[PDB]
Amino acid sequence: LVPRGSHMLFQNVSIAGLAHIDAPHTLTSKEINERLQPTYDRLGIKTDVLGDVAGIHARRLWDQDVQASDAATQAARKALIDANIGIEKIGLLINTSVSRDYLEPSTASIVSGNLGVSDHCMTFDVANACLAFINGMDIAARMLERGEIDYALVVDGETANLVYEKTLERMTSPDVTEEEFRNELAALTLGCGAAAMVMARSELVPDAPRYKGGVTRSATEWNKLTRLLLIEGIKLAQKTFVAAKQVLGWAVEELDQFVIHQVSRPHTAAFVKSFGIDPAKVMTIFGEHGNIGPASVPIVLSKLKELGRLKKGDRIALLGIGSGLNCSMAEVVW
Amino acid sequence: LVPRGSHMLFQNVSIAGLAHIDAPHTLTSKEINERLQPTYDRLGIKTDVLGDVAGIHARRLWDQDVQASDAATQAARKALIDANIGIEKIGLLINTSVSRDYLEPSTASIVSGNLGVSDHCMTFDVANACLAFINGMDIAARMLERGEIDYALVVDGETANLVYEKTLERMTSPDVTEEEFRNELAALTLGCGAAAMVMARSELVPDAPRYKGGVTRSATEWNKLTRLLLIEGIKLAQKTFVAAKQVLGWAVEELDQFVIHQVSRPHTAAFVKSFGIDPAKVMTIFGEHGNIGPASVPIVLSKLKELGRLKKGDRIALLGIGSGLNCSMAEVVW
Ligand SMILES: C/C=C/C/C=C/CCC(=O)[C@@H](O)CC(N)=O
Ligand SMILES: C/C=C/C/C=C/CCC(=O)[C@@H](O)CC(N)=O
Ligand SMILES: [Mn+2]
Ligand SMILES: [Mn+2]
Repeated sequence: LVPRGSHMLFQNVSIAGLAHIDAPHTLTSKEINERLQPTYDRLGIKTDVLGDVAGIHARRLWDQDVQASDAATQAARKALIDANIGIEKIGLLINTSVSRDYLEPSTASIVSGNLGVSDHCMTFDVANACLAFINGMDIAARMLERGEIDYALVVDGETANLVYEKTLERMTSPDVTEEEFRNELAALTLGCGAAAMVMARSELVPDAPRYKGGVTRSATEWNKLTRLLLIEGIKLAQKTFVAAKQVLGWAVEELDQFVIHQVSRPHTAAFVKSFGIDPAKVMTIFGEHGNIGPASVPIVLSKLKELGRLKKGDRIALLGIGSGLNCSMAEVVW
Repeated sequence: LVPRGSHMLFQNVSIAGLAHIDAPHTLTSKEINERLQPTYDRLGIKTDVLGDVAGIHARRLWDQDVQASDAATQAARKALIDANIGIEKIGLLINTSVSRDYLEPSTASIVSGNLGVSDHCMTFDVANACLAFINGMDIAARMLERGEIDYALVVDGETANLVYEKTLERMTSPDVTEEEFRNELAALTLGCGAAAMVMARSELVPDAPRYKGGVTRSATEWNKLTRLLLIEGIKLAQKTFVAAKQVLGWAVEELDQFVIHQVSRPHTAAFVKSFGIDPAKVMTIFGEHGNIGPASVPIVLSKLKELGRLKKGDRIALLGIGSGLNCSMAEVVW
């Protein structure tokens, strides 16, 4: 009768499989700058904003015209192998990417057709900027917990190639203003990649990492959003941490790894300092892969898994601040 | 221990409030044809495909540059009044529209900011062509059933004005082929409008209509999709009806109303005939409002409610075939 924080946590949801795809092509910020240099000089800007300010040394792009659905499919095939299960077991496939093949059908339906899902497989896309993979995990978890399905795929493929192409053209225009030039620099922090996760009912996969679920707080009063954005983002993260304390029992010092969505080196620095987080517990791929949107979190988690340092029982915080503004925080126990 | 179909149905989820917005501006197919006539003649086509074939006599457009979020917000304000609750009670807001303000943030976050949701309100968009409102209802229902939230908004605003503007220009081009002309005619079956629903835990709203949930089947092998589309759509609907029998206990003759997504008059005729459905139990707004995408179903349900014929206990089938292909069928008991 009496609510407790722990009551809303998932007790029977696990991560059966996890995979990521690294986009193959390294575009260094050094190479990008060589092309921007004339516009940098002309504008009188001495600042290597990419390398020294945003803190990105390289990002990965696709070599070919990869669609979001292609990248998500490739990650999903790899995640199924990691879980050692066939596609026929999948009862739900959710796509969470910002990148999108078409207006219709859903990117999820395209990935599902590529994989050969059965006619029982439910599919749809969830869109929520950089936080959507966590949303997708939670939506799948609720179906798993209820027993409506036994296995789910959550997938996310991102492609920035076209954004880079268009952006580099506008920024090297003879009539580009320093303002426009600045406003467009931010696209050059984006990167390509993909991730997929197979979630399952725990009884089917004893000893797999457990997904506990988590919390969300919002500040939709700031859906218009500068230094103001960082300030409001941090304030929202503060209230979300309170919610995490109340539901997950989180105390910063008791978490073993923080898998954090990253916007830039300085944004991450400010977040980490604000909450007293130990930098050594924050794996970052931003410097060499850039910001892969909602795929960033599961790609980092996947990279942590394959590095083999995680121990059974490790408490892993998944979190990010997304446009909205929204903030989500969730826990995996390895 | 032993699964039964009824086990996955929601026992504690109700519809507290429901509203729709009719777009104000009537664009008749007569008026549209007057503009197409020269291209019709030039092409030698005697067929009034819109009125006599698709069976659309008019569609509604917005009078001004209405964004999806504006239309959804207007419907949501109306649905809150119908439920007699303030926005502060809402713990989740899902947007399900095809129409989209921006790439980011979510349309849901924009609507939520407009309405003044609290910081506890979770928000995201679900995209699944014409079936997404049903998906959103189900996602909200699972949170309500678990007790994670007490009230949810599911919203959907659609705008086709720009599609109409661009389409009418391409179809009246001196060099337009009969093929292209045909391929583009289909956009002229779309209409504008909005709908919103407040869902709630049943104990908070005794005597409100109950949402039981439903089933989905897919045929993602046909995600590429002609007469073939109608054929495959019907085959998928047949398998979904079997699932509905197995879960909801559906027999066609025992349902009181069918609220069906509509693609065209003949598509609807073929569907209704295939399943032996009584036309008198199928409210249609397509002839005067066209196809409002994923808002079509809740708009028709809302219009049924305000007409006041529904009786406590009436069994209402919600269904549609969406691109994917997907098919979803769900039940409301009034
Ligand atoms: C730590 C402060 C963070 C400020 C938030 C910035 C928004 C970030 C982005 O624009 C993308 O990286 C992801 C997103 N908005 O969902
Ligand atoms: C009865 C047969 C139906 C064929 C299906 C056609 C697809 C319909 C549409 O294209 C939109 O109206 C909605 C949608 N595709 O989700
Ligand atoms: Mn290369
Ligand atoms: Mn008018």
